[PDB]
Amino acid sequence: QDLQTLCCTDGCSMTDLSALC
Amino acid sequence: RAAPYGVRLCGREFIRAVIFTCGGSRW
Repeated sequence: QDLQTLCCTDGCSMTDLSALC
Repeated sequence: RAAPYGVRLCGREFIRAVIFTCGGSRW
């Protein structure tokens, strides 16, 4: 999504990443 | 995309950054 998918295209915040882990 | 700041992360680099933020949970 915006966190994973859009991270490579636009960018994801490190804080957001915490949700995945 | 909750926080204003954003960094380009792809593949393993993306996953590593997640774990980096996680604090080295188990990766």
